Amino acid sequence: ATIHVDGKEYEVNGADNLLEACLSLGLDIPYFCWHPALGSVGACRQCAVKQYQNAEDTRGRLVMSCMTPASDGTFISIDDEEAKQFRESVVEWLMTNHPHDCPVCEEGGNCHLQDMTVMTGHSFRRYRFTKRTHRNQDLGPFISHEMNRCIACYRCVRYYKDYAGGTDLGVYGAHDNVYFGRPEDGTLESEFSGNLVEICPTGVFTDKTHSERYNRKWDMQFAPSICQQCSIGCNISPGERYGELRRIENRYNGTVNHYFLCDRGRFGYGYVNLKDRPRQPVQRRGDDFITLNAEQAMQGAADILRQSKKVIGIGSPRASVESNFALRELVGEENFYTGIAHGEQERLQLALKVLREGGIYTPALREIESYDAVLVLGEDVTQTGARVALAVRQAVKGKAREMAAAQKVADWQIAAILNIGQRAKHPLFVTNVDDTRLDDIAAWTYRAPVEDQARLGFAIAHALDNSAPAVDGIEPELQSKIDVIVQALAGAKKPLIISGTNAGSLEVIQAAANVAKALKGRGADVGITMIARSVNSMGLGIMGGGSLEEALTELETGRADAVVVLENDLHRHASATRVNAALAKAPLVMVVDHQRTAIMENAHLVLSAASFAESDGTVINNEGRAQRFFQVYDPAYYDSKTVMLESWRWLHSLHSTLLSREVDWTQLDHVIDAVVAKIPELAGIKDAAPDATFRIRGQKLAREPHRYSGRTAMRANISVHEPRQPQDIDTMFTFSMEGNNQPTAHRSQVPFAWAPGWNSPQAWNKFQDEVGGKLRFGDPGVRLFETSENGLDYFTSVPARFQPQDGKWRIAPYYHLFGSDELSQRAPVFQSRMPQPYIKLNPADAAKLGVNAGTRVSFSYDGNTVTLPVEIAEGLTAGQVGLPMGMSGIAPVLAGAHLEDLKEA
Amino acid sequence: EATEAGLLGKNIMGTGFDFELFVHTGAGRYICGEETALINSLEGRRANPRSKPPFPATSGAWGKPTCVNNVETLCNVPAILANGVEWYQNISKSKDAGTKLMGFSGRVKNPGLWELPFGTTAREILEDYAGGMRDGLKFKAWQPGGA
Amino acid sequence: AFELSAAEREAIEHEMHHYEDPRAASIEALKIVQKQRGWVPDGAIHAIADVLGIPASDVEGVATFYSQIFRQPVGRHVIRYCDSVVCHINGYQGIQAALEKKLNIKPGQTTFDGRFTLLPTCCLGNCDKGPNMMIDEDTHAHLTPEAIPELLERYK
Ligand code: SF4
Ligand code: SF4
Ligand code: SF4
Ligand code: FES
Ligand code: FES
Ligand SMILES: [Ca+2]
Repeated sequence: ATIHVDGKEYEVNGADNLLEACLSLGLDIPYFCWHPALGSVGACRQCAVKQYQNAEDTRGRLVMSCMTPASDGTFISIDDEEAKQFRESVVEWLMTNHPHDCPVCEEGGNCHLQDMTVMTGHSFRRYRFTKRTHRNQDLGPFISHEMNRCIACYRCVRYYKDYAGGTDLGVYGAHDNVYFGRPEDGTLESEFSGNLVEICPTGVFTDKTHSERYNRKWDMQFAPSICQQCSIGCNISPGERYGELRRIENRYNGTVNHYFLCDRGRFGYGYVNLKDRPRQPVQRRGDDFITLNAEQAMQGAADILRQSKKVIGIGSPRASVESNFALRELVGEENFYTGIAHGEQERLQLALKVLREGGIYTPALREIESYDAVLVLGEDVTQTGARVALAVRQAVKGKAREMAAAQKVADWQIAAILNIGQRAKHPLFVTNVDDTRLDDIAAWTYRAPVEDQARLGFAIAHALDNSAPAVDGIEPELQSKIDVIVQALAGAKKPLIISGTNAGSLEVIQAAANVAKALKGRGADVGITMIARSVNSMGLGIMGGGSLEEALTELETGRADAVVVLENDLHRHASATRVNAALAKAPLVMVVDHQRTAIMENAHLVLSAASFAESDGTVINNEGRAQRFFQVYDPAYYDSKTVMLESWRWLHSLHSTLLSREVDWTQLDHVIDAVVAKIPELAGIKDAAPDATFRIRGQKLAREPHRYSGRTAMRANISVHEPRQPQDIDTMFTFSMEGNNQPTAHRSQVPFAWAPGWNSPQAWNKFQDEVGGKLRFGDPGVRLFETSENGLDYFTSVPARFQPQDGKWRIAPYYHLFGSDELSQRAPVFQSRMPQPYIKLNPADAAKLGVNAGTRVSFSYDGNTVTLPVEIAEGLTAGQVGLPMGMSGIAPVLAGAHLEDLKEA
Repeated sequence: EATEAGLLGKNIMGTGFDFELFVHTGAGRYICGEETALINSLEGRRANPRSKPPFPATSGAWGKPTCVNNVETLCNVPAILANGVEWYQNISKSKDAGTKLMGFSGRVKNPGLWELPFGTTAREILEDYAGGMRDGLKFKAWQPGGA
Repeated sequence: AFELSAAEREAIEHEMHHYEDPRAASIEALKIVQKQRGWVPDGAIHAIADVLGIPASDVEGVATFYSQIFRQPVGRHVIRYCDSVVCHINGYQGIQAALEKKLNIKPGQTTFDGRFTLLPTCCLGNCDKGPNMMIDEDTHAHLTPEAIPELLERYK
């Protein structure tokens, strides 16, 4: 369409809002209640402009930019007298009752209300009466809440109810005494409550974890990185101050993770600033530990490796592609073992085969929301990686969206869409062992063991296409439910099949592939996605290697006398006693890691590897795209004794000193050249971010804002003589303020969102070609996969029905969000949020055991009789006991494993 | 009584038109009187009004087409359909057709409520229908609609 | 510890029988709890949410939005005096002073024995009949400050 703003012609979209069309042109209209991902309401009246119909008009009408469609022939005006003074009156009405507590506010220089108060140009106060005050609420360990700062813009409840689907927060109040929160005091049980810090334009909902050890936004040294907590790989902006990581911000990327993070990735950054982390190369000699620098530690490690006869490199899914390849080059290629179990590696390889050889397009996180039906097989999506679950919520709301669009109403007014919808949902069929958080909006939920979920998928694939292998023994009511599922999926334009390796069985992945092939064979636009376990598990599968059990057999047999374990706990992927015995039998154990694990004891050398806040690396998504994360700070800037070098740097220098007896501190793009010249499947990772010699208009990119404070007194407590800024040869980023963070810069990766006059998280709209859409000049990361021309075959192996037995108990995975990751559970803030280690029993199983809820029972695994209190689960089945995977002492390998001796303690 | 008399139910006097009537007693907020907020309050939500032009005649209560009308409009319609349309246009020679329930209130001698045709001035109502005001009052102001 | 009586559940279910969406009966469920117990306690919000199926945040917002859904405990007789403009012209400050001198309280608070709770009301719809008030769903018009103690002695 063609509009005229300020007596000037512009060409904008026709079906979008006028506010987003004007913001996509770079013009400045203040707003409080409109969000690009939440639609438009009238909770404020801040976006007021003056509209004229004809080309020439005198009076016009004061309209809202977020309520006016950007149609052909509108002549609106922004900086006239009346609209500007009306917006000044609206910000005056917002400052009518606002507390005078800006310097003691967690927003401060990150506050949208300050930016829009300054932008409207209101400084003189004419209000002389009393203000409005409210009490406070305890909203858990993550969201600090205080109601005085609010302006009643209704964005929090709009996100939390319509978008996030949470059933906790809401509006309780009246004309002026309007309250936003919880009817009681308690933790917000939604997994997306951490996005309220950036959704709220005021300091009502703030980061409690950042409130403790707080610094302002301009003091934050930011970096563009990837969240390492699970496989969704949401683009994040970690920001540090005084040598510790302080705040993770949402980093905009229009392909994956546009506006919202999950709670785990938002609040699981407390492990990188732990005080028990390995910060020095520590080698134990005799019975006491000595501390070395990098040089003599590398020399000694290379001498012991030269004196050894065979080296085993045990990688990890938590490590980067560059670090795992550096290990793969340090040890021989024929002996390099992936740090996962045999069943886990089989599930990962089958998932990769489905991804890159099934011939079915795998959707990204943004385009999951555009699909017409969702079938989730055996995956706790809301608890493993919750961003796909949020996208599934949006895809469910897509039916109400399209039904509203059929009534010729606009798509940016979410109130009319939810008016027309009225609990009209796309078909969502979730299968899990127990109840999920998606059951509120699901068309159907199937509570069954993993084999029964796989058989349900096989029945769905057989009903969709007769070429699939048939499964017998289906009950007529279950057959009717299969008929309902397949007539919902056959009538869907773009069906979606979601699975994962966290189900604990190959047959669920096989059933998901069979259903996707059956949907593709009849001409549907089916997509399939698999949620992997760790952040770079799929990259480890692409690179490949032996399983952990093969390496343990090699260590126990004695064929290798030297083992190098890279960033792996080794207890989550195998049994603890066998791993401890194999590592004790090895004459040389080197552990390259950044976290104090249980294998550092009786380990001959410990290399202080760098975490994602202190290292550069490449991680591969669950979708299949390869993104890369950058360093946030130099660990040697403060406490210069520590080195904390990158894992790939450590292993490559070890390899170079093994060969030529010389230490080489190489560069990251050399390792990228190595991985694209050695592995043809990883040849595409040199397209996510460019070379380190990439300078737009001659200069680098800044980690920190232009108002970085205290540069001559930050390190003055130990030395007044200011040290040189840390020179970064690995990346295209300088560690200090003299870079470039201009929104109109030809780049794909942005450290942080800051524009002149836009100091809020709502400053990301200046970095996009259209606001709420894709990022300008492309998106970070490249796909690395193509849809295959010819798919796989139908998987004939249909599993049998799960028949319970009295002596043997089947372990059912649960995967709690705040407790199914080692890196998450090492954070001190998750301990008050994570539930206590429990076990789950059927009512019939609890009756046959004679125990009640809350009573300790003892179960024996690996010769250890460990005791846990029970919980009665209605959705669980007989013969199964439920366990939270990833716990302390409960490895995720046990998912699908058997259990014995369920006796009361 | 209407349900007992065969009306207001199923097949009303042998027509096949099915209609059911309910009474919803609100708890009481003045914003509930507006049609969109009345629709929002009828759905069991907070009585916030709705934006336009998604109209209640296209998408109102529960996404269905609705019409909200006042008591006096629905009290004037059956007289229209029982006595005729030309009779309804031939009761007052004014642009506003029909009768209205007018009346003065506030320190008046006879504050009441009378049905009068449109085009009737407030002065004659105040002096004859309201009977004038009480002793020692000078009538410094008035308001046509209530508050 | 709140629980719902059987008559409450039958009345609420019969009210949800009248509407397409069970959410539409939340206001009437709160009104039923108000008619039986006099006010809506904290557990009643969760009870209505569990019976209806809507979350407790919506029920709490509905209870805290409408004026005549009391969440604080009130007395056995809720005096609701008019605070609008027609009764202001007819005179409601005199009857307000009479109530404040009789009950020795302020509007919005209850008496010490729990006998009366004084509250202003937006309007009563009885504007032509002078100043108006409601006590326990009983309306009163043409009020005078002298007749307030006579009017207040017929309630338990
Ligand atoms: S708490 Fe924040 S997001 Fe919610 S209405 Fe108030 S200002 Fe808006
Ligand atoms: S929310 Fe913004 S305007 Fe309010 S006190 Fe905090 S910094 Fe100041
Ligand atoms: S969904 Fe996974 S990758 Fe995304 S923020 Fe959460 S833990 Fe991190
Ligand atoms: S942005 Fe709030 S009225 Fe448009
Ligand atoms: S103004 Fe008091 S009853 Fe209406
Ligand atoms: Ca670096």
